[PDB]
Amino acid sequence: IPEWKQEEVDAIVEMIESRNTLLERALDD
Amino acid sequence: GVPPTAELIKDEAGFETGSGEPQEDFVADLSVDQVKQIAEQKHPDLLSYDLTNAAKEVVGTCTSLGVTIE
RNA sequence: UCUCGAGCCCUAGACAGCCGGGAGGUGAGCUUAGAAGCAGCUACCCUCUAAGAAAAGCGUAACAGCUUACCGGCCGAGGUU
Repeated sequence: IPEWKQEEVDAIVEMIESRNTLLERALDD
Repeated sequence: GVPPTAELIKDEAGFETGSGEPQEDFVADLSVDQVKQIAEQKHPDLLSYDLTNAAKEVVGTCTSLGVTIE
């Protein structure tokens, strides 16, 4: 449950709002 | 194209050679204004979008030569 | 080769392999006729960014060139100490 993997997703969900797994992760949100 | 940073500094710095030990031996100084100009001579040689970042790069060789800022 | 134990990593994809990226200021400064990761000395900073050293090992007269770091992909279950 690395913190950076958690921070990444948020950073991504932040751009979508305004690693493939992390993208799918951010998208699923 | 445009000449290298190291040299551009040695011009407005008023000196020629750096110090045997960077930051540990201050050779010259540079007003932020002066640095704003150097960052204008290398607009192409740098990846930075804003002029701010362009300075960070330029202001990356200075302190590592004894080129203090004011 | 068999058996028992401890720590850490892992399907938010581990370990290995293969493919792709390994970038700009800038060939850092100094030394030097020259030295551009890689003779020596000192420093070892910041942009772009998903990464990418002021460079870990060869390589060069010096470049070039070849890989490590680091990131991404394919793969898919244990792996490592």
